[PDB]
Amino acid sequence: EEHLSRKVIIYSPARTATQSGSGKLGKWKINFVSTLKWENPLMGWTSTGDPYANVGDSALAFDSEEAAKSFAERHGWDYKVKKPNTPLLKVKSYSDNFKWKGNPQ
Amino acid sequence: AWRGSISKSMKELRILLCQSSPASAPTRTFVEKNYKDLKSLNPKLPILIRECSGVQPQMWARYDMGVERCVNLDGLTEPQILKALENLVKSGA
Amino acid sequence: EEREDGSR
Amino acid sequence: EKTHFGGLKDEDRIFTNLYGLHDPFLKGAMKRGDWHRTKDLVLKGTDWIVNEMKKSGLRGRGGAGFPSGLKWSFMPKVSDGRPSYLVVNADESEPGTCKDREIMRHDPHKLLEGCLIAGVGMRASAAYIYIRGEYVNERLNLEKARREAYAAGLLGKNACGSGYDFEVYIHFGAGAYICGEETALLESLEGKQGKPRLKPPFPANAGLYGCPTTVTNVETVAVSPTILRRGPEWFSSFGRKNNAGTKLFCISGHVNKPCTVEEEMSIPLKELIERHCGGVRGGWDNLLAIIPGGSSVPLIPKNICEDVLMDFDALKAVQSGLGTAAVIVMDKSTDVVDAIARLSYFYKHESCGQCTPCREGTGWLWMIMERMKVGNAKLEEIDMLQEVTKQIEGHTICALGDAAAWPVQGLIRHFRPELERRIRERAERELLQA
Amino acid sequence: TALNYHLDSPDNKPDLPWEFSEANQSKVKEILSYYPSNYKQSAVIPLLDLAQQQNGGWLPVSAMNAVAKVIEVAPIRVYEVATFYSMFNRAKVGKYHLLVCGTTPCMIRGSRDIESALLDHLGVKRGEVTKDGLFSVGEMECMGCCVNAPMITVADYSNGSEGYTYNYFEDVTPEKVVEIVEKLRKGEKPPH
Amino acid sequence: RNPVGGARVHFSNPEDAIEVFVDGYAVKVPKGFTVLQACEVAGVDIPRFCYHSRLSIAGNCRMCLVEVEKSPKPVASCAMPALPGMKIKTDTPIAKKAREGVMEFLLMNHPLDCPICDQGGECDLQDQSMAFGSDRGRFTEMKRSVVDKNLGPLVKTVMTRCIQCTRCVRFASEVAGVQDLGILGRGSGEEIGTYVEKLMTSELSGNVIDICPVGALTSKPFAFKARNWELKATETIDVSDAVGSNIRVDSRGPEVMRIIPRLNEDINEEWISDKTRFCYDGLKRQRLSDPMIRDSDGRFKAVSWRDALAVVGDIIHQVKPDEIVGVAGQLSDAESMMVLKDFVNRMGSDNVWCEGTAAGVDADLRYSYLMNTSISGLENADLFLLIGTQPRVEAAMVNARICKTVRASNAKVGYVGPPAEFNYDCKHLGTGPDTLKEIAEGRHPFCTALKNAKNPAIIVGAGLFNRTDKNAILSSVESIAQANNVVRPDWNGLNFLLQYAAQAAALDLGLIQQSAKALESAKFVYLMGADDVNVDKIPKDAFVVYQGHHGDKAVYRANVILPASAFTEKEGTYENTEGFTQQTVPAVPTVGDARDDWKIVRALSEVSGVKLPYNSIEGVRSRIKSVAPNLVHTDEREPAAFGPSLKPECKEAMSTTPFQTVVENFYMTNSITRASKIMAQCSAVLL
Amino acid sequence: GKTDFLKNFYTSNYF
Amino acid sequence: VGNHTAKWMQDRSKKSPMELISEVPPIKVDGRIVACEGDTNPALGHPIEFICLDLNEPAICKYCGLRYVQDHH
Ligand SMILES: Cc1cc2nc3c(=O)[nH]c(=O)nc-3n(C[C@H](O)[C@H](O)[C@H](O)COP(=O)(O)O)c2cc1C
Ligand code: SF4
Ligand code: SF4
Ligand code: SF4
Ligand code: FES
Ligand code: FES
Ligand SMILES: [Zn+2]
Repeated sequence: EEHLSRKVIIYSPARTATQSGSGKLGKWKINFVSTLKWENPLMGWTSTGDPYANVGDSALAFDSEEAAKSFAERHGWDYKVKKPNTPLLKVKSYSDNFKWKGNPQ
Repeated sequence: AWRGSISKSMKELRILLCQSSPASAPTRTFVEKNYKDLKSLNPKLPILIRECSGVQPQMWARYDMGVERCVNLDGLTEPQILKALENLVKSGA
Repeated sequence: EEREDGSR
Repeated sequence: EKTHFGGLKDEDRIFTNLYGLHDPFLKGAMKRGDWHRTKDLVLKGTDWIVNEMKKSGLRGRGGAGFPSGLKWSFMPKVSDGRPSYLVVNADESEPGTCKDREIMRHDPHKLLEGCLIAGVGMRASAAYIYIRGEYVNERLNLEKARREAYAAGLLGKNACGSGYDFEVYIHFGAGAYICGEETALLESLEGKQGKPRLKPPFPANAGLYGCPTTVTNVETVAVSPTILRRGPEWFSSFGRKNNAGTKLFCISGHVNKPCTVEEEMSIPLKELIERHCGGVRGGWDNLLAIIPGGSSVPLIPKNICEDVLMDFDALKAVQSGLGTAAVIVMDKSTDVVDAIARLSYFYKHESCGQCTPCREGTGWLWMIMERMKVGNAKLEEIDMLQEVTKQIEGHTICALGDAAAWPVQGLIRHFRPELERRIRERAERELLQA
Repeated sequence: TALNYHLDSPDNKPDLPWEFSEANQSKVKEILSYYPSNYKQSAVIPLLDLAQQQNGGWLPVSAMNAVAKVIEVAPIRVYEVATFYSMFNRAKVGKYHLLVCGTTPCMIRGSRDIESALLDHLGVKRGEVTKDGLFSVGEMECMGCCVNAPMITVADYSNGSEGYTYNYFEDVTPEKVVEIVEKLRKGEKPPH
Repeated sequence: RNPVGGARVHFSNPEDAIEVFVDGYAVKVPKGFTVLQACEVAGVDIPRFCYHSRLSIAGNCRMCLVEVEKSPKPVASCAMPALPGMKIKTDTPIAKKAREGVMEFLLMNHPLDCPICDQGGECDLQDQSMAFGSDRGRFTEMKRSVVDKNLGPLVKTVMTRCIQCTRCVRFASEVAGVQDLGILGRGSGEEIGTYVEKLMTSELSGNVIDICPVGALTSKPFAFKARNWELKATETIDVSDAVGSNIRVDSRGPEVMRIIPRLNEDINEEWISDKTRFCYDGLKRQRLSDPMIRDSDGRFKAVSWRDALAVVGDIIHQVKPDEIVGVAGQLSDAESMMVLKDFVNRMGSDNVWCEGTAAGVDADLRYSYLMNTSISGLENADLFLLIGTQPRVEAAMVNARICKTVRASNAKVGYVGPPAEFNYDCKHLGTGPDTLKEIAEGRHPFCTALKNAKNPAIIVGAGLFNRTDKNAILSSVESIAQANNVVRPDWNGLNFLLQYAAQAAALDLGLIQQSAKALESAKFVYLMGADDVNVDKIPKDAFVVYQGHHGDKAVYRANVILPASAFTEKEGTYENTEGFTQQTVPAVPTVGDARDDWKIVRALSEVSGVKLPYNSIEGVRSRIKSVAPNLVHTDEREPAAFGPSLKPECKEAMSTTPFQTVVENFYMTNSITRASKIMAQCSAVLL
Repeated sequence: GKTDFLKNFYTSNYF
Repeated sequence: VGNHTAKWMQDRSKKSPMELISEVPPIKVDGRIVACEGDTNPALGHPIEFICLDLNEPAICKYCGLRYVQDHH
């Protein structure tokens, strides 16, 4: 009821920049934009009161855009889709390292 | 002589149009044919030409106190886009 | 964090 | 003859000043026959030169033994705007080899005329001679010879009056064994670190300055004018089929009289040692192992040396190679394990460090060999050493990794009981002492 | 004690001016003339050798920067070249650099019998110059087959680039190397 | 099969395609593709350390070896070109054994310091050791060791971990354009370093942390602070400049831990600037957290929102309508700017503009303040003419694209403006408008070079927009463009480089300063994050209201402080230099009693008696649809509809004042950067 | 006499 | 005494670990490299760390903070 009207984002997390491997892509997630946390004034621990604090990154997952969109629309959430950025494969040659500079100008 | 008095009547004029759609073709022709003279006659009037991939041809005028009026340009010929401009300049301004 | 002497 | 090979006569020797008894400069060079009617050879054209080189059956004298005529024919027939370059490899840093040094010392005009001939045969406009940085006196002598050739009109514009323009420049290294590798040599000539390139591209398509380039040994270049003048059939009359021509041999180590000699290809190793070197010191029965050519080929045991011939194919058939034809002879008094460890240290020191298997495995092999020198190892570590050599071999950018793996493999293949005995004796000393 | 990095010092720091002498300018131009004008980097090795000859047998960082300026490259490439090749000395050596303690082909015939006597006569450890700045002992790197000798190498930097020589000596004995050092001190070029 | 990472493959012509087999499978690749690339098209992930798609092929790590039929040796897939009919095997015993041996060699001298290495948990070496070589170590000798090197306050160095992949050196030479890193020595003793003592001064230096596969090069300010598995990843955009670089914000609780680049082929190509990467420290420093009104003694006192809004609303009705001035900050999003414009226009004032040089330009035609070539389109240019702009310090990623184009396609660069340090060869053509007159009149080698250029590109900096002779400069530039056919239906080579993240949206929304001296005659000044405006021009008796998250000088002058959200704490719309519209994503909660900027403006408007016809950000965007509809059509590329011809002719004379420098300090450009330790240290040592 | 937006704004930044 | 230690240590009677480790004199080594395990029994210490001593400044073990210097040069 109260938590069924929240706005979410459907997206595919991109590849990290610290690793060259590509094995965590193709997954689709529903971001619940849970950004209400504070510090407990006893130990400094991070407290929250939002039930969807980590379910969107720990449990809820979708193999495709269509599945996530269908789930969001069945639950009634307002969703916006962010298309993922993909690399463009370009012709690369090891011979290019030794290209002739041409006649001196 | 109304074309030389647009600045006195409105603070800002906006023309929204599609870059490629046929429905926006009369508006694009109107811009290409009239913007030079309109801006030369009104050097201090902001005439914002804003193009968008899927917007209906529209035209907005902003007066004092932020009051605005809009005219839908769909199904209109280049001279009737000029009448609408004259009406916006002369009435409600 | 890094300590003043650089220790982890 | 076709049956037995050896006993090359003086009238068939190409390097007639190899012993430095005559003037190596221009006057003596022409008196010995160099620069003789080079105009006619140049005017014969590139195609004729390439065909004669192919017919002579000359193979690369830098160690790999690739057929020279085909390699020259790899050069483009029509220029695409880029010039063509010839690079002469005079960077012999391999231990135990001095043949190219002798050629530069005593027959430099042979090298220069061969440079011109190969440049015409490669449709190249300029030649760069890359000399070892330590051959300072040799380099100065070659530069004096080059000035003599330029003054006499034999090099430069309108070379030998043939209408062909050919420049010859002398370049030198700064003490790196890896710079002898052709792509590493090209990189060093470009002003970078001597790190070999991956193939493709091949130098005939993109070599020096990214232009078509052929890198060939000093010995290969210097014999081309003599082959052209005397005819390919005369050159092919020596040696077995596919191993034609004469070869510059140098024999060092435990022989009675070490020397550098020009001999017929496919000559028996034992005949070569007992004919020109006075035999193995202490008799042939005192022989233990022989490294046929240079330190970059595996050793062969005494039983193999009895009948093996000195050519590419015969030494290839016994898991060895002709290499630089630098014969190192070891008798029974040598600690062969210590020599192999020394070679491992050499390869660890000379690795350029570009690629992981060479860069790390060379040091690992050196450490294992140092431990095995004194038996401070386990019996199972010989197998681990073999697998490390196999992990290096074939996985590197250039052939230096293979040259590092080969001597250890040969030692394991031919003297494993010696290593096992050292390990057992070390263990026996360990048990009783403590 | 060769290191892959530089630590500033009073005789070795970037702010010290260093340029090719006027007499070396002819040689630099001739060296550059061997290569296309857009391939000046090709001259790094001969120019580094000439700078080492001019600077008494070693290369301060200022000389490397000067060479980088002549060939129009970033100094890091010249540092790479200078550190990759063993013939370049990046620390001071004496006017006469004595190179001993060869490698595999010569220690079979007992090569490690010359070095210790050389230090004992010179009264220095390997790699350090003598007090008068005349002699320093370094690592010899070998050619040939070591057949008829344990050998040593003498690099003569005492007279700049116009007096530079790089010679090998054969049959050197502990008595003979001291004799060579004595003729080098007296100025006579030892026979070889 | 889907390509690895969903990589797109573009074919110039289907005739220029070859056929190769990857583990029996048939795949089609363009001519010139490498074996590794063909494997990626097939969906097979080949392990690699030294290869990087944005850097020249090295082929030294030997980890990408595969088996190719009829090949005698294992083949380095990263360097070997693909051939028709080639049969590639990646999982044969030969390939697996080669990978195991190479991995064993890599770990031989590698230090045993995973628990203290920041790469732990996101390490390619760890993953490939777990996967490919699950071989029990058998190396028992002594490992080599390396001393650490000093590279500055940004890059922390532990060189024992380095695997000599040379990615950092090639990045320095090829992408950063600053040749400081090299590989010194030979053999196993070779060491990456600068030889001489020197710090990495390139503005793109921080990317070597990303590209280094091991923990040899790590972020010094981030050192030891967190593990990658405890960090929450938010995909958003940067607001340090007008480039809109895609970034990933890593947070733990209500704190941003680090910022790393996000792939976007059209903008930044997985690279970011050092300002973008290390400005996150200021987000938790000197934050305005509560509303404040200066007390009787002239000191700020904390109040509730209702009291401050009541004060501002009461005092805004006591001034003349022409005496109200509103200025939007460089970090403002489109929604807040639209709400501010509506609020100020509804009080009867037209003095709304965005801070910066482009405050009062002609915004009628969108071509006149955008990079019409597009950032990706720059790579097709054969000549660059830069007029009064320093892209290296104004738009770091645009300058990186220009440098990449110059390195690859040998494009020429002509520069007119004050002397500056470029990371690429470029002719200085002059320093001021006299050069522009000379270029227009011809008779110069660069004039015929520009005429002999197939796809020339002129880039005009927004810093020239505040000059008195702005119309003359623009007319001369457009005449130069027309004379050389710079603008064609197949090529738009005319470009204007903005400097502020908010500038493009502000110009689209019509936030244009009409009165050039309206600030000097104002009695009510609303500074919505405008910390870079000169506040001594404000009359001493004017009522100044400052709204923002930081502030140094405007905060001192302000009578009322309204705390506002930061870009990492809200969803806002930003348009970059090329007209590309993007949106931020909230990553962390706001601090204290802060509110979103548009919320504050709407609340004040309600308190002041003006009823705006929207109560949510969706209503604000629907309102924006009536002004700049391209601002709500996010993540879309659209070509220009109108060009220079519509501009009225100008006859203003040309002044002799030379072009000035816009960005004096790259690290000190906004209030967020001015509140960071790391940016201050960079200014201290790296400048 | 105020709309719900003003009450929510006085409450917090999360509506 | 520094900011790092003040985050957790609220007792000033004893020296902090940072001061305590700094008082241990550098260990002199014959050679350019030394391996540190942090304990006489390696299994009870920290993962073995090989430390280069080429620099004049004492080299610090990144695990236990022990410092080493070249004895002669
Ligand atoms: C480590 C290494 C060192 C080499 N050194 C030499 C050398 O000193 N001289 C030489 O001619 N070839 C040398 N080579 C072989 C060259 O790469 C190349 O095969 C040769 O220049 C071809 O000349 P050729 O065809 O006349 O034999 C070396 C190769 C390797 C891998
Ligand atoms: S095999 Fe050795 S010498 Fe050859 S490129 Fe690799 S590291 Fe360098
Ligand atoms: S880089 Fe760091 S995490 Fe990766 S293997 Fe080395 S020590 Fe472990
Ligand atoms: S520091 Fe990192 S990126 Fe640079 S060579 Fe070493 S491992 Fe590669
Ligand atoms: S001692 Fe033999 S080469 Fe030096
Ligand atoms: S990725 Fe191909 S050799 Fe390194
Ligand atoms: Zn320790």
